Amino acid sequence: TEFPLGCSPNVTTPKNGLSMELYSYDYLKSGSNPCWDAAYLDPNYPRTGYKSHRLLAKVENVAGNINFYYHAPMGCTSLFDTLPQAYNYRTPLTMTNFTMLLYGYFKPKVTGYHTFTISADDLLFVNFGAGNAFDCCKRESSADDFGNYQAYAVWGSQTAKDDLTVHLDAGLYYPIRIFFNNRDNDGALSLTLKTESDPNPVIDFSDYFYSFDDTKDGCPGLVSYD
Ligand SMILES: CC(=O)N[C@@H]1[C@@H](O[C@@H]2O[C@H](CO)[C@H](O)[C@H](O)[C@H]2O)[C@@H](O)[C@@H](CO)O[C@H]1O
Ligand SMILES: [Ca+2]
Repeated sequence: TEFPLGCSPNVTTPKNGLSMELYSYDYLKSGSNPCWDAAYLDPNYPRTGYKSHRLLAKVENVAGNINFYYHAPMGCTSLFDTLPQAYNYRTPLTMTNFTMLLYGYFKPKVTGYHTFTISADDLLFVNFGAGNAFDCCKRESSADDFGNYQAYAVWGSQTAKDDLTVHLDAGLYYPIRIFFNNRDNDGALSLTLKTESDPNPVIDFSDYFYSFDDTKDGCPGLVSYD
């Protein structure tokens, strides 16, 4: 989907940042082999499965540089540390093993081709565009209905990095859904953006992430090129 669908909320003053939900990702019993839970690889773990784990927090206004690398002191051990400031979540959590979901809308600054590059330990699955992530101003009623991943990265597999090159209009807000998991040990998340004119990758998404309330009618995009 080189031409993803965007949305036109036409809201007075849009809310900055994405929404985030954190969930437990416990280790297997302390004599299991391997030590980590393999659920994160089940096809429905990112859709239904994470809901069977403990909710840690629902957070709003996630904006900034969301990238991090966490070096675990040791493996097969649940250890506590903190996320970067952009996450709006200040208390220590199990950085060695956890599940994290982000959702909202991406707003381009400049119309044209955008390349989002991702890499992750252990997993990062990205949906992008109306329908694919969720429907315009109808997130709640389409929350679990996301399509094929527009990018996906799994540590240790023959696709440990991925990118997505899409033509975007600055006039639209694009549904986005980012699902992360760390199963054990080190954790890492990299999202960068490359546009055709700007020389270097963008890593600070402060001005690009937004949240909008759902509306009865929805808010389909009012820019189209057919
Ligand atoms: C493959 C494997 O299990 N490696 C062990 C380490 O755990 C993995 O580490 C990688 C990072 O290199 C990654 O984060 C993955 O999610 C982890 O499961 C770790 O357990 C280490 C113990 O000191 O030993 C490796 O065998
Ligand atoms: Ca890991």
